[PDB]
Amino acid sequence: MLLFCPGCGNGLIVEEGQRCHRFSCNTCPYVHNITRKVTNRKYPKLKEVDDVLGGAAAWENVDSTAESCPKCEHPRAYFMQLQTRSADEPMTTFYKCCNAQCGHRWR
Amino acid sequence: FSIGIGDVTPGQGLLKAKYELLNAGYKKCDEYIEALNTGKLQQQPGCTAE
Ligand SMILES: [Zn+2]
Ligand SMILES: [Zn+2]
Repeated sequence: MLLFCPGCGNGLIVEEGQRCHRFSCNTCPYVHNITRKVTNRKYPKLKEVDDVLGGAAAWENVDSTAESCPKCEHPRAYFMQLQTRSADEPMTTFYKCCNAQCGHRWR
Repeated sequence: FSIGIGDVTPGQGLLKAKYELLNAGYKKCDEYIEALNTGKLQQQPGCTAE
């Protein structure tokens, strides 16, 4: 990330001193000792998942005493939760039911 | 062997079918517009939502 000198407002560079790494200006004496953990997370865009789970994938989210799907009222359906974008998104829930003479897709 | 404006005029058998077919197509297109703008559209494979 860009960080700028409070004095002259040029761009700081990271360098190493005798006790710490420092943010340092190239044009004025100002330095800032990195005393503690500092971070910057990008969170880039992940792949699409729409055509990846279709067609009898290796799902696993099913559990004992799981709810039946609302239309058929049978537990013959899978359900999953995934991030669709990066993991700062709150996970969305989706489910699909597959029964005899019955095909549907629901949210 | 001649042509005329009575050779391209629509009779009564067409001006009732055209109205119903236009209404069916317009209502299905309005339903797909409403299903794209405000929620779930069952996306065809290999394309975006629009
Ligand atoms: Zn400076
Ligand atoms: Zn089903």
